[PDB]
Amino acid sequence: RAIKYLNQDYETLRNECLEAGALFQDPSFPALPSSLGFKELGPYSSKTRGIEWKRPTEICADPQFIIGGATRTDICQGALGDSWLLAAIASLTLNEEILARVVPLDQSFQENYAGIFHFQFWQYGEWVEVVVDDRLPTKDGELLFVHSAEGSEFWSALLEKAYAKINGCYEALSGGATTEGFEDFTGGIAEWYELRKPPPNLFKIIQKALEKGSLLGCSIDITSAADSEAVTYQKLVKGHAYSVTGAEEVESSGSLQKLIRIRNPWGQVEWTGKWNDNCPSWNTVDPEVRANLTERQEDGEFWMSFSDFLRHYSRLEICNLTPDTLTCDSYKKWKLTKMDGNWRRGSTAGGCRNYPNTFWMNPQYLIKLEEEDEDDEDGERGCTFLVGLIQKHRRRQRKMGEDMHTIGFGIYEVPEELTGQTNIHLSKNFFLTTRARERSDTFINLREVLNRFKLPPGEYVLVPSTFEPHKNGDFCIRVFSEKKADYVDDEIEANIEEIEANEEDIGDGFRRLFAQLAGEDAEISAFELQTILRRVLAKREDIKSDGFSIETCKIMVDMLDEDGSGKLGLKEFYILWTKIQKYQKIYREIDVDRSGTMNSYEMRKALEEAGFKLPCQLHQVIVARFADDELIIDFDNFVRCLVRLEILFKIFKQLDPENTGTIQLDLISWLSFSVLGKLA
Amino acid sequence: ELDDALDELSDSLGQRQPPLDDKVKEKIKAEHSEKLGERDDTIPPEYRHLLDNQDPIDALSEDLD
Amino acid sequence: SEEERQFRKLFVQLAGDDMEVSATELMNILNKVVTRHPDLKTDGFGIDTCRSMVAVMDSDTTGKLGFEEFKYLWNNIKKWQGIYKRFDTDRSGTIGSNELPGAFEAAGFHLNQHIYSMIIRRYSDETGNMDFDNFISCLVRLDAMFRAFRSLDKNGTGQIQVNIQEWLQLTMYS
Ligand SMILES: [Ca+2]
Ligand SMILES: [Ca+2]
Ligand SMILES: [Ca+2]
Ligand SMILES: [Ca+2]
Ligand SMILES: [Ca+2]
Ligand SMILES: [Ca+2]
Ligand SMILES: [Ca+2]
Ligand SMILES: [Ca+2]
Ligand SMILES: [Ca+2]
Ligand SMILES: [Ca+2]
Repeated sequence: RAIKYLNQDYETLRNECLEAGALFQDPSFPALPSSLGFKELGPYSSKTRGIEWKRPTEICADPQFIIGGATRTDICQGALGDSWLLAAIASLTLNEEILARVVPLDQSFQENYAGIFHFQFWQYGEWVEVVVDDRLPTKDGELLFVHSAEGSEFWSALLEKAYAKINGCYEALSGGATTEGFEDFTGGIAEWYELRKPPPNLFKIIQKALEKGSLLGCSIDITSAADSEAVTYQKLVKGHAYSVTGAEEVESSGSLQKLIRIRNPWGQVEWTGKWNDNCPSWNTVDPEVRANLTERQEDGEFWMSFSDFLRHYSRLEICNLTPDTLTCDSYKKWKLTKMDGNWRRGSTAGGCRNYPNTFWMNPQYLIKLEEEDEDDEDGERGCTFLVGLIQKHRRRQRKMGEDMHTIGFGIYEVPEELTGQTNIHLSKNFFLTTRARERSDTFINLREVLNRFKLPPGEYVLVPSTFEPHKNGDFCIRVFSEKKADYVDDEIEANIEEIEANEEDIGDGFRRLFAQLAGEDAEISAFELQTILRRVLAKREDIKSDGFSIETCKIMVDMLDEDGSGKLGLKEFYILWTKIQKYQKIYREIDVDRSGTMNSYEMRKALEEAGFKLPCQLHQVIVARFADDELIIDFDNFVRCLVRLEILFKIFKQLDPENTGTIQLDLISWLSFSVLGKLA
Repeated sequence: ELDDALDELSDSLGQRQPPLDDKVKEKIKAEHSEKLGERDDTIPPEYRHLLDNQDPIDALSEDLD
Repeated sequence: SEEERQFRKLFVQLAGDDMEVSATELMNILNKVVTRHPDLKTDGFGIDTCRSMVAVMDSDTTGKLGFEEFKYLWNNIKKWQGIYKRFDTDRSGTIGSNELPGAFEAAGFHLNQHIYSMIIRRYSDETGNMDFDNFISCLVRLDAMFRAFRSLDKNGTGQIQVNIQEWLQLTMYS
């Protein structure tokens, strides 16, 4: 299991190409200038002249997917500012087990070759498989972008292409934090150190991270460094991602020396200070330790003393495979809660607390901290949790001249009287009169803002925002809570409130009303129903809808038409109206801004409130199809959405009368149930 | 008779619902992050040198002849 | 065969700044285009309908149609519009319940009396007559569910098995 990006299956597309004796041509990321870039590498940039896409089989007669292993020296930067990504790849090669998930190791130019390759990336909580054709950009017969120090090796070139593909183009990979690559290769958890304010025992931390299979990168702050010189006199590159590949303590002429191994993803240009490949102070170390640690090789990789590392670098980025801090001496039990959301101009795009008029319009999320999960590390008693707010698909916006938003979040205690009661939204006046109990360490234009917290047991509301209001974007939140000894949710449920529609339940008052609405044939048709709904909604300002469609009414009829009449009798209209009463109660209660409509956040709340426990992928699918281009759902679409969903759950349970995971259908009834619904 | 039935369906939907100045005045500061690789001089010199050497509706309507 | 290079310049002009056609823009494109064709009778493409079309074509999950998605949608409309005109044998500008089977058949949907009757119930309000917008809407959906089936039937048995998640993810589009 892993999402198939663009619904492209690798084995299906490879097998058809092999059987066709063809080589794969990806229609979704074609060998054209649009796949290169949009500005500096766009159709109108003179830097793109002479660029030709060549398969590895067109630039040599014996290409290898991997040769000599998949190692860091296979990652050499080309004509793109994606060092952040490449340092990530290089670091990944050091953990063979996790490398093998991103890069299916069994791919080959010699067996079952059909010009198609595949890779796997963690994307905002989900693993995603990406297929690419093997056409790579070249200029003057040589690979333009990433290439291996081994000229005939192509795995890393193909990996960078696949990652360019999901971002729209290669130029979009320019500029970033190495943590972004780290995460997209591990789904791991970031731990960051500022080297001017480092923890004590940071050398032990680094050694531990490496021992543990964590990925490590470092970099020099360039704004606050030689204006127009990125390359320093000691051959270090500022504003450029390096990988940390090792850390050893050595005895040197009787003295203890702490050494860190660093790699420039250029695969060339190295530190020329103490402990460089050619340093005379290597003679000062035991020969067999020398032979094991160091080589005289222009490969981007060098040693420096830890002191020099601290005096020269600004930041250490670390991606751990667990939510456990490296400074802790034991492993904890953890629970991941994934949430997703959307800020949209006109509705949920509230901006931060500096903008109190709209701040209250942001999506809100419950964080429940349990008494039982209590720990006392550092000697503070409370519930440990991590919140990571990650903004999504922001590189595709580069074409628009849009980048990462400045993001962050605040955490608030819920009032005692409001406790144990979800669906709540904290008002404007609440924010005007009460401060956040916690916040993110800052608001910043990083893809992810991840913080570690400890608070007393209870219920908290997380408010994720951009800094300025009216910014559009998708996000998701990871909440990792420390747990005591469990082994809350993982299933898809419709816990909906079923209805009394026996004859005993329906009184004279409703019977009179129905008879009056049914007319001559004693039944309510869809046309009659549309007229009824048009008419009652006309009386109410608080329920906005663009009229009520006949196709929505036809579905409502079919949902409840238990006899085969094709129209609504007494009990069937009673169920219907009772459903409509509930739908609009939910709708109006959850209608925070009193807009008469559901924004994407309100719709999520309404789905939970109607009794649906759904994964995020379903929620996004619902807002698409049921929402407009402002991501607003009016009453007409609200009812259609909830009616259809209840229909679909019930069609599924049935066809599956004994609760197994799955259902079996042929093309004829698949097209029939998916398009025409209520049939069984 | 019918107008009454609609008034009654409407009444059955129920009635909805139900100012302050900023007291705490909580303020947030923004930081800008460093973007690694964003500067062109962080690309290898070798690869720098290598790189540096009818209106629409009528056209569509026409597809439907 | 560079109908392709001409259509690429065409897409760029209507797609606007983001280089993608949104549901709103597609509503505008389609309404303007069928305005020219009096024999393609329709009460209009609504945002509701256009959003459904974008949803099912939205392979890369951008919320809008990129070139390749628009091209595929458009080429389908180009084909289906000709089917529509051919099988409007009474030249009424609409497809009646007697005209419907032969028209879904020619589109590659070879159903039966029962299925066609349920389609006519669900997609025709005009005494068993189907507008141009309902027609395109229905076929987009049928096509989407057909592609969904073919993709999920990888061994080629004529049988798919889905869990509750993929079931709801596929059927909630239609
Ligand atoms: Ca290698
Ligand atoms: Ca070296
Ligand atoms: Ca009647
Ligand atoms: Ca009935
Ligand atoms: Ca609202
Ligand atoms: Ca609507
Ligand atoms: Ca557009
Ligand atoms: Ca799209
Ligand atoms: Ca006709
Ligand atoms: Ca219509």
